[PDB]
Amino acid sequence: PQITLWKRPLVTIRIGGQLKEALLDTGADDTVIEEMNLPGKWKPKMIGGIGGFIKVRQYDQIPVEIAGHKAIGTVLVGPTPVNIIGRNLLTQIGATLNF
Amino acid sequence: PQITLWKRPLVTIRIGGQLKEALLDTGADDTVIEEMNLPGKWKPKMIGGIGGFIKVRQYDQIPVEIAGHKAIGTVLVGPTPVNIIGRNLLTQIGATLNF
Ligand SMILES: CCC(=O)N[C@H](C(=O)N[C@@H](Cc1ccc(O)cc1)[C@H](O)CN[C@H]1Cc2ccc(cc2)OCCCNC(=O)[C@H]([C@@H](C)CC)NC1=O)C(C)C
Repeated sequence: PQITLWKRPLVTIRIGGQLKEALLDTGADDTVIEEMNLPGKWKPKMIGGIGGFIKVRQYDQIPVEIAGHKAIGTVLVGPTPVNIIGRNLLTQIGATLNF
Repeated sequence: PQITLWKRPLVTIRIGGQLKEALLDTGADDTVIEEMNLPGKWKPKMIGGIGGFIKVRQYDQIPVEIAGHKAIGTVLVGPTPVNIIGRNLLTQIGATLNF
């Protein structure tokens, strides 16, 4: 899909067998998902953004379906205002910026 | 051009007669430039991201050239670790996400 940026690039994703809305964020190194139960072990981690640093749970090798496209990587779960798909998963689905 | 997301999508922009490196951010509603003495009237405002909110100065109709592409719009100036080109300006240069 070719997505324009007139509106926030929000798409539906499936993670942990559940559907969620997520922002395709090219300015994000990592993928940060709102607090939820994800099967598997997790390690505590700190990531920074605008405003500062927050504490997140780091889940590795998690399968995530982005608009029907598969990706398996690291997902950080924490207190985020919106579900964010970062470059770590965007590169897996072959996402590019064009202009 | 086509920009892959293997590394952060950093490009050269021209603002206030200066050349800066900025991040193409589809997850940003606004454009945020690192602290600089831009002339003109401004309006105080608060923008939020991952770790919280930061106070910034809102400058309207600021000319900003992005990778040789001309644009003009609202620019926020404040304590940011990196220059962020948001959707407000990305749409003007015809930028899209493709996968
Ligand atoms: C440092 C590693 C890194 O890349 N961190 C990421 C990050 O915050 N990236 C921001 C840019 C940045 C890069 C390197 C660095 O060292 C510090 C900051 C990027 O700007 C985040 N993109 C969005 C995400 C978001 C979207 C909506 C939100 C909150 C967050 O609430 C809606 C409210 C509206 N907020 C926004 O539109 C902001 C603008 C203002 C940021 C400039 N957007 C972002 O922060 C997080 C998301 C893993």
